Amino acid sequence: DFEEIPEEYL
Amino acid sequence: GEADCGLRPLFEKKSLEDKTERELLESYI
Amino acid sequence: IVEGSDAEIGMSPWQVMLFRKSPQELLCGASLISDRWVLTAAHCLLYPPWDKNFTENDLLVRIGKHSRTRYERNIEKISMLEKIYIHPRYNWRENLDRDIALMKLKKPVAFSDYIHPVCLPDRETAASLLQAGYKGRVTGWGNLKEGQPSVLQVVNLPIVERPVCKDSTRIRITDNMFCAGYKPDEGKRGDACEGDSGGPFVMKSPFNNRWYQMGIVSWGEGCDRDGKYGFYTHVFRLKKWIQKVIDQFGE
Ligand SMILES: Clc1ccc(-n2cnnn2)cc1
Ligand code: NA
Repeated sequence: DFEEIPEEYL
Repeated sequence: GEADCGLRPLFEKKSLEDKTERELLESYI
Repeated sequence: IVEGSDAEIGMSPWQVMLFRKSPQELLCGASLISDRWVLTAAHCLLYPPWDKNFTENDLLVRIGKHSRTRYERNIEKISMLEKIYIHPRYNWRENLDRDIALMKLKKPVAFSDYIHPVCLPDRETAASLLQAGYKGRVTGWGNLKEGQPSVLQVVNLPIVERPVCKDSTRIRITDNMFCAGYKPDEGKRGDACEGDSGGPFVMKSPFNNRWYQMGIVSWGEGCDRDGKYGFYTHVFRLKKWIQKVIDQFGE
């Protein structure tokens, strides 16, 4: 359901 | 406790109230 | 939150979201108590019966949020955990007694209109405000029903007399837990629900007009059931442990 948080956080 | 804790910038800092915090106050009897 | 309303913007600026990295999902709520310390429920991190045992790298925290699922660009901040500290006598085997944990963020989160810590109580604040009938406020993005909300939900619920709490359940209640909720006769309703665990139960001091966090959403038997109440970690009883952890491992 969740929009993708920027990859810099992953 | 942190000097400025628990005072919200869009409410306490500006002296505005939210829609139901009086329900809490009205209960502190 | 069952039977709540939509939060207003910046109404709950300490509200944090415990967010799993992979898969991407809400786990629990949490609360910002300093620029680098988030408070949550120990069972959001460690609950062996359900094979739950997270480390710092499984998780992210999301501060500044209103919308549940959307990425709030220029508004929210997302943080990496640097350390988890579970209360050493958190009882996951029995009744979630001492259901409290801290998380040290890797770098201090910057405050704004949408991001601001809540106060922790002192002995006097607790004496004065933790009384049956006095209402606190519960916030979260958990289920609306025992379906899911677009934005953060709020509900104000009265602290319930201790005898009435114990008699609503077969679980052994401890001094580190209070319950809150309307009775079947009181007409109004509301409760936390799944995903709301960890989040703040707070009260606005009438004495200094500061929001203090009195409880942590800890458990209940269903959501918004008549004759049942949600149980909260008594935050002031476990605060010497909070200060201890912050005084040692903090910067
Ligand atoms: Cl305080 C409280 C905590 C968790 C629940 N939930 C039980 N099942 N899902 N959420 C209800 C009340
Ligand atoms: Na109930």
